Amino acid sequence: LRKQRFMQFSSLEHEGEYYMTPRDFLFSVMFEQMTSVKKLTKKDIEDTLSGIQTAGCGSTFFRDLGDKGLISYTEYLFLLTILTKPHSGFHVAFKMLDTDGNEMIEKREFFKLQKIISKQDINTTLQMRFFGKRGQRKLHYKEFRRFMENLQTEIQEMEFLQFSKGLSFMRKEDFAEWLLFFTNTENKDIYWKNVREKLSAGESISLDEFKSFCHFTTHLEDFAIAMQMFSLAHRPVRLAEFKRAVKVATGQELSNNILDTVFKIFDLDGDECLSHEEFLGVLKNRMHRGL
Amino acid sequence: DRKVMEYENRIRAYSTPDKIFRYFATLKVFMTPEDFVRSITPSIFYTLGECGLISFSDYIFLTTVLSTPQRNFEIAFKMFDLNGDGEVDMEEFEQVQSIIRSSALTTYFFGADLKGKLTIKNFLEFQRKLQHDVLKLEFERHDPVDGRITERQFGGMLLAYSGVQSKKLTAMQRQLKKHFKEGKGLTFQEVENFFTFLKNINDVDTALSFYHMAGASLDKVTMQQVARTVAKVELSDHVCDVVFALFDCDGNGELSNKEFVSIMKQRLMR
Repeated sequence: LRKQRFMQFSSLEHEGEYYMTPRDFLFSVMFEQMTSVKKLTKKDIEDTLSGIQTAGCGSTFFRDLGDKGLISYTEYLFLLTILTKPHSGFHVAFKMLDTDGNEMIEKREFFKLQKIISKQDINTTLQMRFFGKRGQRKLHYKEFRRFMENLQTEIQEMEFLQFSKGLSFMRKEDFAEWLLFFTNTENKDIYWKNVREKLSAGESISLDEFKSFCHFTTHLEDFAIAMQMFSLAHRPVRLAEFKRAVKVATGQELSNNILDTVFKIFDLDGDECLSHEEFLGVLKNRMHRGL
Repeated sequence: DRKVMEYENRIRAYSTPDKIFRYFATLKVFMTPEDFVRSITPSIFYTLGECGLISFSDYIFLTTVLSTPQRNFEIAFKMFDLNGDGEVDMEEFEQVQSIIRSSALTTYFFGADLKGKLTIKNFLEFQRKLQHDVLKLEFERHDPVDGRITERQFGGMLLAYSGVQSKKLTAMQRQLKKHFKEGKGLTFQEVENFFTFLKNINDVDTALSFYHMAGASLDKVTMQQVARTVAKVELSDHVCDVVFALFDCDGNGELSNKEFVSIMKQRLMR
């Protein structure tokens, strides 16, 4: 039923085929529900997606485009899978998209994705980004990896500026309210009791802290190993071992205020221990996209 | 005596592992190296010695050895190593093991004179030898026809690995012999590649979810490409034919997530 969200945030179309803006893509990432679909013929397509090299290929690429972009439903699901993918599966997905074995993804790979779309039953933005105007340009692994990390990082930045409310910093209330976004309302309100009572001022929460935290939340199942080890061993996880587990998982240290605030959040009982069960359950509810 | 045979399955599949431990442990609390096989089934025994499974945590540890993909395994080696020198002696594992529970294999695999100098490769060999011996024992319980188990035997092995009491798939299992009136057999290498593939489904789940949130129609060439990609294993078409004949419940030709992959992933979770 992921077609129905594409039905929701469509705003332009062509020959019965709904499209989106990059902005509608970003709203499908974040916003629940809001527009008017307008029609486009071929001259409109050229005037919109002309000049893709004008956009900078850094970490602001859809903000470099704004509305200048039309996204097929195949590209829509493709970018959603990029947003859901952990770091480890990069070269694996690249070689699965390397059917011809030529260390490359080609335009026939996207046409085979459209073959999948057809079995489930027009020049777009990423076609120009990775293959030029007609597909004559090629696509290697390094551009692919940089594109995936830039996309995820720009999503991190846009959520950061949403919940930080335009500042370069965050408070702990903003971090908790973002972190408890896809939680059920009763546990949310018990957590809000924990916010009102057990959370304090602390200090401002920076950008790289949130970036490392989002990098943590894309590696939850590999983090769950020592969790189930000391779960079936029934060792309630303290903060010092949690530091070691996070460092082994991500490869990067979180700051102590992150760990302190997380420990103030997920300790319902205040018993200096970890209820890892509800932690991991509502966390897997929380890091599921498409919603 | 089926009433004990079926009764052991629920406890060995769902109960806490100390209830699984004391039900199969006789020395007192200790198991033998051969009580462990009865605990895991409804030569490396000579290497295990007698000092084994003191506080049912060598059970947990070798269970983890049986249930860990390779990128989950190297990071387990990371979380063993305290100082991060790339070696784990028996002393660091003793320090971890006291935290776990809060030595005849430590004398075997780490060092003889309390001298543990352990690379990543030996730790990999440990898992490979142990899991390959367990897989060989499971291959030889069903008495292969000159190294070729039958179709219902391999389907029973898959259902024993899945751990879900599906009466539908149980009905399909005894139909497998009736669908394929001829069966050439399933060799040990066909088993050895395919359970290697089944070990890594949560890594395979990356491209499978890529496929899946678009469509749920799994064909054989995609599975063989991801098998040869991730696990670097080869799946013969007889194996995927058996899998399609066993698990395609609606019979639409190609598998969805909740037919096969979601259930196998849920087994990998618990």
